[PDB]
Amino acid sequence: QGQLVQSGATTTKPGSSVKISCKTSGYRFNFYHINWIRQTAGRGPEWMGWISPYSGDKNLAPAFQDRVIMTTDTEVPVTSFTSTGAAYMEIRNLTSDDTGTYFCAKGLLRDGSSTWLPYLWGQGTLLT
Amino acid sequence: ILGFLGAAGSTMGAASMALTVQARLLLTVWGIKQLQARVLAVERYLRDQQLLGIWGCSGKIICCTNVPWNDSWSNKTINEIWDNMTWMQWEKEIDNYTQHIYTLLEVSQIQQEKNEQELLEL
Amino acid sequence: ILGFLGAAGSTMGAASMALTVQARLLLTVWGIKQLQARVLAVERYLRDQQLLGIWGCSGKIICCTNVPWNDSWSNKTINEIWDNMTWMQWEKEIDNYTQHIYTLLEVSQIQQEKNEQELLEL
Amino acid sequence: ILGFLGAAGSTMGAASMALTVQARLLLTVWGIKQLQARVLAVERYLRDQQLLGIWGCSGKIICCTNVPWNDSWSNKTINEIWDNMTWMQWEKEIDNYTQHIYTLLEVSQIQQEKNEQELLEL
Amino acid sequence: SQSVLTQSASVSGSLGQSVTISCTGPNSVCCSHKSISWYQWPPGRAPTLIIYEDNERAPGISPRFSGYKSYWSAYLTISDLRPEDETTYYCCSYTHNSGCVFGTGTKVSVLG
Ligand SMILES: *[C@@H]1O[C@H](CO)[C@@H](O[C@@H]2O[C@H](CO)[C@@H](O[C@@H]3O[C@H](CO[C@H]4O[C@H](CO)[C@@H](O)[C@H](O[C@H]5O[C@H](CO)[C@@H](O)[C@H](O)[C@@H]5O)[C@@H]4O)[C@@H](O)[C@H](O[C@H]4O[C@H](CO)[C@@H](O)[C@H](O)[C@@H]4O)[C@@H]3O)[C@H](O)[C@H]2NC(C)=O)[C@H](O)[C@H]1NC(C)=O
Ligand SMILES: *[C@@H]1O[C@H](CO)[C@@H](O)[C@H](O)[C@H]1NC(C)=O
Ligand SMILES: *[C@@H]1O[C@H](CO)[C@@H](O)[C@H](O)[C@H]1NC(C)=O
Ligand SMILES: *[C@@H]1O[C@H](CO)[C@@H](O)[C@H](O)[C@H]1NC(C)=O
Ligand SMILES: *[C@@H]1O[C@H](CO)[C@@H](O)[C@H](O)[C@H]1NC(C)=O
Ligand SMILES: *[C@@H]1O[C@H](CO)[C@@H](O)[C@H](O)[C@H]1NC(C)=O
Ligand SMILES: *[C@@H]1O[C@H](CO)[C@@H](O)[C@H](O)[C@H]1NC(C)=O
Repeated sequence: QGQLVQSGATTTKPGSSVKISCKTSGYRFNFYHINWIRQTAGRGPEWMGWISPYSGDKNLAPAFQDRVIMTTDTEVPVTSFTSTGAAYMEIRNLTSDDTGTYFCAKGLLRDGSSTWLPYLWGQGTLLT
Repeated sequence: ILGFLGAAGSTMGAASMALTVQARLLLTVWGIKQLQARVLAVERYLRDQQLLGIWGCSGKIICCTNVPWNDSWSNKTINEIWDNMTWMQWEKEIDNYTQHIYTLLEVSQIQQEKNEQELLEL
Repeated sequence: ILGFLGAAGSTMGAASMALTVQARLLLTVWGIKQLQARVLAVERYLRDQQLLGIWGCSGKIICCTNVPWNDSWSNKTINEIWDNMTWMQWEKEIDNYTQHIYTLLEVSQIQQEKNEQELLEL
Repeated sequence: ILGFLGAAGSTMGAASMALTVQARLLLTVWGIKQLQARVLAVERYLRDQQLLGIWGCSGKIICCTNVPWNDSWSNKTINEIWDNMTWMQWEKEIDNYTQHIYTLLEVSQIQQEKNEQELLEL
Repeated sequence: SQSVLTQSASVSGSLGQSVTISCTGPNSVCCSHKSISWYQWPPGRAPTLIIYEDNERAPGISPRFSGYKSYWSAYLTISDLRPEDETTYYCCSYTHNSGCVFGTGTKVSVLG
């Protein structure tokens, strides 16, 4: 029930690395995972991996394990159930194959079997 | 588990387990003040036991009843309550209808022992 | 219904319905007097709960037992009691034997959990 | 029977019968002292009722449970306990493990209404 | 594209009618041992969780959308086609400690 604003549209060239932000608000940032998804021109959507703002635990697909730098800050509490945090996204070996729109997605629940499911999406950032 | 109120910021499904931990620790200027707080402690406690009694829950920690969940109280699913909201989040959302459901539990208990009394007439 | 003690001059059959209304409102010179009445209120209340407990009625509002109605207490029919006399009329007529029936309910409860204890031995 | 504490030096099998006798009589310098003892009397009593409640024994005088008798507490037979030792002899021998069994009864009651809650889900 | 979880390619419908979209793959990603999530996804924009855990709807999802999962495929039905349904729908297979294995996509046209 909050916003997940991201960075702008930064376009570099292959071999480099790009940093993408994801500033949260309106919800307890520590209670829900932060997923990272992308839709490239060449495939469809592809799940990259989620990170736990509380457990500090990461799980990412083997297709993006040795490329992605994924971190979070620590929420700045606003009220008892509101906070403001940030998740960051980087990649190693960059090409024009990874060109596409990228968003972050907050988890669905806090317990059960669909805890991390990307429910609340960001806005999208266009890569190289 | 976690201790007294240990799962206050936890999901309602996790906090609902092992509720006997917040059930144990519920019960001259210094002397009068201390005796004042001792009498009040038994009054607030017996009010909850008085309520559990006239609901058929006298002795229960989890107590199912007959009153159906009116969606006017909350149109949320069971999964988006017990696996998401905390016990302090939930009853702020129900705070208004809390006095309405106390009346519903009492009539469903007086219309249960009254149907039970006719049952044992045979 | 009628409120607190609303059916005091009504028939025992009408007053016996919705008994949770007289069950809710049962529980320095000004300060000592007020605290004196607060402690007494919990004592008189717990005495009734103590009695309901050692009768198997702990939690009941209407509680059937095993003790048969001795006609020496009252040779009146059920119809000329519940549809005629009021609750205040009735217990003046039973006032004498009231202490005799309190003893009968207690032995019928200690000779019920003792027969229940042998039941679960198998 | 024998009265209040009448079977204190009797066998545990004889004293276990008619336990409603020690269950009834359980509940300014003179004034403050007398009110001090009145409040303490209700506190000590409700602690025992609080314990009986979170064990499923709320209302019971003899209450069987699920916790098996660990022979580490006492390797004595039932016959050499209930027909020989007195109630004051017994709990001196169990005095150490008494706080261990209070914890066992509480988890066997929270893991009984929780299995009961899933039972009524169907 | 290399999505092991194939969908119903494309499908059409009309206002007031109901559609159905397939979503099946090999035994490595489907189905009796995996949950199925359904996403409404306009072209390269803000997605929307329609249905999770086979048949469960997200908060506020219209009662039109339904879910079903047999032992080899999962189905997404769009009852009572309203005009605002022209988009592409993706499925995803997942457990509790895994990730979304997305689907190939299915464009739905409501032209009528
Ligand atoms: C405070 O609030 C936070 C946030 O709400 C709570 O953290 C969340 O707790 C829930 C449930 O406790 C978590 O959901 C579970 O997620 C696990 C996934 O863990 C598995 O995979 C991880 C990554 O692959 C891995 O780290 C785990 O391995 C262990 O090691 C890490 C070390 O980092 C350790 O921290 C872990 O605890 C693990 O022990 C593990 O392999 C998932 O498996 C769970 O599903 C199981 O359990 C549920 C029932 O709970 C059941 O329905 C399933 O079928 C399955 O059996 C479950 O989904 C969630 O991930 C946590 N984090 C979030 C939401 O960000 C925290 O618990 C709260 N604490 C208190 C005290 O209130
Ligand atoms: C729900 O509550 C309202 C009053 O708040 C009442 O009018 C209505 O009949 C109730 N409906 C159900 C289904 O309980
Ligand atoms: C309870 O009533 C107040 C009236 O001022 C209202 O503002 C509030 O929204 C109500 N609670 C809920 C949960 O709707
Ligand atoms: C009735 O009570 C009297 C004593 O008041 C007793 O002697 C008699 O046995 C009782 N009879 C029945 C049938 O209970
Ligand atoms: C109770 O005992 C008194 C003894 O003085 C007697 O007068 C009275 O009639 C008795 N009550 C009834 C209902 O018989
Ligand atoms: C008995 O109690 C001890 C601890 O006092 C425990 O280690 C043991 O497992 C128990 N055994 C049984 C059979 O209950
Ligand atoms: C209880 O513990 C004390 C420790 O000082 C020990 O001496 C005593 O024997 C124990 N009780 C029993 C019944 O073994």
